[PDB]
Amino acid sequence: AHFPDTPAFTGFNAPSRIECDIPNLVHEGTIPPELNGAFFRVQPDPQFPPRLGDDISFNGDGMITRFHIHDGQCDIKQRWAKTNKWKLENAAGKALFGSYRNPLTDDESVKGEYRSTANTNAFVFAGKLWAMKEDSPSLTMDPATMETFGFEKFGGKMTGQTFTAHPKVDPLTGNMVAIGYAASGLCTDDVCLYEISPDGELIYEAWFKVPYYCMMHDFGVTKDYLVLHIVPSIGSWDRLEKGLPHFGFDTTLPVYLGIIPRRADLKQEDIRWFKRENCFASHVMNAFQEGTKVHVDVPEAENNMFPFFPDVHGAPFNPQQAMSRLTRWTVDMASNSDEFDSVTRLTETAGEFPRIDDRMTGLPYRYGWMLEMDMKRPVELKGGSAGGFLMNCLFLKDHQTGAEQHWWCGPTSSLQEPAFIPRSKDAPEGDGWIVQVCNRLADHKSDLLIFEALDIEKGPVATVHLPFALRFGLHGNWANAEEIGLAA
Amino acid sequence: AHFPDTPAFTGFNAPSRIECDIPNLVHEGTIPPELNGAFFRVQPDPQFPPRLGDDISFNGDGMITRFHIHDGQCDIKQRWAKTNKWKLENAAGKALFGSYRNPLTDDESVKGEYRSTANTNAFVFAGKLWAMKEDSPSLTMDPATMETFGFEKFGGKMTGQTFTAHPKVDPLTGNMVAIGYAASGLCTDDVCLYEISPDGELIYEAWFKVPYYCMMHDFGVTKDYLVLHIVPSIGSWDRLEKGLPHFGFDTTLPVYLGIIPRRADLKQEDIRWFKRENCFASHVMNAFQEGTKVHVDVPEAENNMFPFFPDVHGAPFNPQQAMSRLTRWTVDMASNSDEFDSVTRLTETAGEFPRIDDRMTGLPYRYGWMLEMDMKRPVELKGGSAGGFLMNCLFLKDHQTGAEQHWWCGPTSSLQEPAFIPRSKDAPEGDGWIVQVCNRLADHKSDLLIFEALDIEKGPVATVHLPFALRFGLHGNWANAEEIGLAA
Ligand SMILES: COc1cc(/C=C/c2cc(/C=C/C(=O)O)cc(OC)c2O)ccc1O
Ligand SMILES: COc1cc(/C=C/c2cc(/C=C/C(=O)O)cc(OC)c2O)ccc1O
Ligand SMILES: [Co+2]
Ligand SMILES: [Co+2]
Ligand SMILES: [Co+2]
Ligand SMILES: [Co+2]
Ligand SMILES: [Co+2]
Ligand SMILES: [Co+2]
Ligand SMILES: [Co+2]
Ligand SMILES: [Co+2]
Ligand SMILES: [Co+2]
Ligand SMILES: [Co+2]
Ligand SMILES: [Mg+2]
Ligand SMILES: [Mg+2]
Repeated sequence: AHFPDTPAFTGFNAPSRIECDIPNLVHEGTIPPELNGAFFRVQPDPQFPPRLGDDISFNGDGMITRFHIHDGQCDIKQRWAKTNKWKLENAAGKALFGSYRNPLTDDESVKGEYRSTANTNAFVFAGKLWAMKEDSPSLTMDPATMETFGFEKFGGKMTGQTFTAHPKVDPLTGNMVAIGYAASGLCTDDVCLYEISPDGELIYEAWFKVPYYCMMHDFGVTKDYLVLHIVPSIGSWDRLEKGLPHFGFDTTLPVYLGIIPRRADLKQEDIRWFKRENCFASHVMNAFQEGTKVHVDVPEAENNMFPFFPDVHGAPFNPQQAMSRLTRWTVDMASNSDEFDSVTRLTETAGEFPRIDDRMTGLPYRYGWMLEMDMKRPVELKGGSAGGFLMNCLFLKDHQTGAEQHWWCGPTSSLQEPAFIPRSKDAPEGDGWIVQVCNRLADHKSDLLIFEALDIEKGPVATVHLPFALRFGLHGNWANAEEIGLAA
Repeated sequence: AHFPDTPAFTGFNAPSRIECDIPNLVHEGTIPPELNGAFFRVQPDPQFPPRLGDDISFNGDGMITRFHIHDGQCDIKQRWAKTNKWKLENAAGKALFGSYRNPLTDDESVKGEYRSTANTNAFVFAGKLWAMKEDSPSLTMDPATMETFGFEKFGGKMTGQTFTAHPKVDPLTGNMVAIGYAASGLCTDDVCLYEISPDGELIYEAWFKVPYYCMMHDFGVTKDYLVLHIVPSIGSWDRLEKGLPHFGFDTTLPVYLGIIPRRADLKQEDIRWFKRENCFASHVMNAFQEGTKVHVDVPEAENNMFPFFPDVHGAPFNPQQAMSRLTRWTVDMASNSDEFDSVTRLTETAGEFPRIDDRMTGLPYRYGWMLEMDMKRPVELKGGSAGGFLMNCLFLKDHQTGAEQHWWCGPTSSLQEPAFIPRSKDAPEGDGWIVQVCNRLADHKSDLLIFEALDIEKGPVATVHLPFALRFGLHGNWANAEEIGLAA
C-alpha cells in the first residue's frame, strides 16, 4: 500500500493493520489469578490509503484488540470490525468512502451505504461485542471468535439512522441506554434515545430535537434522565460543500445541558434545556441525581479540543485553552430560569478519558479515573494523541476525601484510556483493577498495564508486553469471561 | 510468560511469537508487477520459557514467515511450524524439552521424541513447505495455508533419524539432495545421503561414515557427488553429561572434505577424503566439477564462528579469527595424496550467508550474493546476529570479472539472508531479483527489501514495511505461486 507522507500516516500513526493471535504474551509482575475475562479496545487503522491523499485520525477503520486475561496470563487476539465499508473496500481493493463524515466525497458506488468505521468503542453487552461509530447503527461481533455479524438495527424496530459509541448500562435494570444524533439524516437536529434490554432487544426509541446540530459524542444517564450536553462543535452541509472538515468549533454559541426523561412517551415539551456560556466538553465521567438536581461530571475546557475540527472563524488552535479539567455541572429541575445551578471544578489536574466503576453509572459515586496531561513532567518522546496532548499519567480522584493519586508512565511513554474491572458483582465501589494500554514510544511497542485500582501510585502490578505497537485508541471495556463466551 | 532477563531473550531477542495475517503491507517504491509467488523464511522464537532458565538463539521454536508478493503488493502470513515438540509443549503449557541438542535435559515424558524446532530453513519442494532442523526428519507444511502436516519419513523408506536443513535441488533432474548426520543416534558418525524425486518420493538412502562426528550443517552437490566438509565443531555425550554446550570447536583437529558419489549403491570405499589444516567453514555458496576436480566455495574463517559453542580447550572467543571470507576449496579426484589441490580466497570482503541463483546448483556459476560484515562503516545501533557479527551490507560477487557490488543498509540497521528470485525458468543466470529482511533496529521493526539482483548498489527498488519486528532469521527461499498453491 502507498500511504501519504503526512502526520496522520507516519511515525506513531503508521498504519498497522495487524490481525494476529498470541497467547501467553511476555509479561512481568503478577497478573492477579482472580482475573478471568477480556479487555476490548479499538484503534482507528486504515485498511486502505485515503481517497483524498490525506485524512484525520478519527477516520481510520476500526481494528479491535482483545486482551484475554486468565490463569495469570494475557493473550491477544486482534481483528478488524468488518463494517459494510470495510467489506466493500476490501472487495474493491481500494478506498471508496472519502473524508470524515462527508458523503459528498464518496465514490458513487457507495452512495447511501453506512459510512461507519466502527472505530470508537469496543463494548460488551447482551453477549455481543459492539464496535461502535456514532454516524451509523453499531456493528456487532462475536466476542469469542471476533467474527463480525453486521449492523444492529434491532429487528427493524430502530428507525433512527445512527447509534452512539458511548452506551451506558443502567445498574438498576441492566438496560443499555444509548442515543443516536443526526437521527433523520446528516446534520439534522433530531436525536433518538434508545434503551435495550439485557437480552439485546430494543425496548423503546424516543425522538426529540436539540437546540442545534453538533457533535453529540457522549452523554450521561441517571435513574430518570438522559443528560445531554450541547457543545458547539458544529457541522453543516455547507461546510462539506466548501471542503471544510465536517465539524468546527464556534466560540460564540451557548452551551446547553438537556435533561430528557427516560420515557418511551417522551415529548419535546418534557425536556428542560439549561444554558451556559461557551466552553468545550466531550466526555462524561458520570451523572447522577440528588433531590431535584442533576449533576454531571465532565472534563471542561475553555475552548475546542479538536485541532482538526478548527475554529469556525479562523482562529488558530489554542492548546492552553484546550486543557480540560474535571468539572461538575449541576442543574436543578425545579429552578425557574435556564441557568445552571453551579459549575464547580473538581480538580486542578488537567485530564480527559474519564472512567468510573461502571456499576455506579447514574449513581452518586466516589471514584473516578482519568488520563492526565501533567505538563511539568519531563518528556523525551511525544506521541499517542490525535490532537497532540501528551497523556502521561494515570489519575484517580476520590470525591469523598478529595484525595488524588497519580502514576507517571515515564519520559518516553504515553497512556491510553483506562478501564475498570470489578472484583465481583457485589464488591464495593472501586474494588478491583484498572487496565490500560501504554505506548512505549521509544521501543515502538505497547504494554498492557494492570493496576490495583485504588493503589495506582505504586505502579502496575503486572506489565504485559506486546511485541508490536498498537495505534492511538479510543474506548475500551472489560467483560468477565462468562459474558463473552470464554472459559470459566 | 515469564522469560529470563538474559541476552537470548531481551532487546532484539525479545520473544515475539506473532502469528498474523496482513495483506497489502505499507510499502515504498515499485514492487515489480512480474513477481507472483512467496518468500518464506524462519526465525527461532520460543513458544515457552526455557526449562533451564536460559538458552541459546539456535534453540527457539521455528516460526515461519511468508511474504506473498503479487499484483505489485506484499502480504504477510506468519505461523508456527507445529513440530511434535511444539504440540507437546503447547498441550502441557510449559517447556518439556531442554537445552540445545541435549536429550539429557528433557522431561522424562518426552524421552525418545523428535526434538526438532524446525527452525533453520523454510524450503519449498514437491508442493510442500519444509520447516527444517538437522536433528530430526524435516517437518512439512502446506505452503498456502501454512498448516502443519508432520514429519516426513517418506513412507517408512527413510531409516536415518535425521534430515538436513540445507537441501539442494539438482537442476538436471529436479531431485532434492539431502543429508542426515548423526543418522543412527546422537553423536554418531553415520550419515545418510538422500535423493527425493520432484514428486516427493524418496529415491534412495545411502549410508556412510565420516572421520569424526561434528556439526555437518551444510554441504555441496555436484552432478556426481555429495561434497561434505568435516569441520571440528564437535559434540559428544561426554560434553552433555558435563553440562557443556553440545558443540565446541577444536582447533587441533584437521578439516576434511569428503567427495561422496551420488549413488544408491554407495560403499564406504568409494569415498575420497581430502585433508587440510584446521579452519572453520559452515555454509556452501555452491560446488561444481571441472574435469576431475571438484570446487566448493565456502566462507572460510581462521577459527570458530559460534561463540556459544566454545573452544574445547577453554580459549575465549576470538572475533577477528571468526571473520569469514569466501574461499574456493579445490580437490582433484585424480590426485595421489589427500592434500587439497588449491585453497583460494575469492574476495577480501568478510561475509556469510552465501547464496546463488539456485538454478546453478552444482554447475559452474558467475554470481554469488552474501551478507557482508563491513567493519569500516559507522554503527549507531547493533543487533540482529546470534554471534554478534553486524551484517550491514548486501554483497554481490561476479566470478567472471571479479567485480563486487555493495549496498549498505545504514547505521541503525542490519540485514538477514538474501534469496534470489529468477525472472523465469529459462532466464539467464542472475536475471531476477534479490529479497531480504532488513532489521530496522532503531525503529524496532523490519522491512522486506527487493533489489534488482545484478544492480544492488542503487539500493532496493521496493521497501515493504512490516509494522513489527521479526527476530533473527536463518534460511529462506522464494517459490513461484504455482509451486505453492497460490493464485496465478
Ligand atoms: C474515532 O472517531 C471519533 C472519535 C470521537 C471522539 C474522540 C475523542 C478524542 C480525544 C483525544 C485526546 C488525545 O489524543 O490526547 C479527546 C476527546 O474529548 C476531549 C474525544 O471526544 C468523536 C467522533 C469520532 O468519529
Ligand atoms: C537455528 O539452528 C541452527 C542453526 C545452524 C547454523 C547457523 C548459522 C548462523 C550464523 C549467524 C551469523 C550472524 O548472526 O551474524 C552463521 C553460520 O555460519 C557461519 C551458521 O551456520 C546450525 C545448527 C542449528 O541448530
Ligand atoms: Co469518546
Ligand atoms: Co459566526
Ligand atoms: Co499525574
Ligand atoms: Co513492553
Ligand atoms: Co462484567
Ligand atoms: Co545454515
Ligand atoms: Co584436546
Ligand atoms: Co559492502
Ligand atoms: Co519499515
Ligand atoms: Co521456482
Ligand atoms: Mg435482535
Ligand atoms: Mg510421501
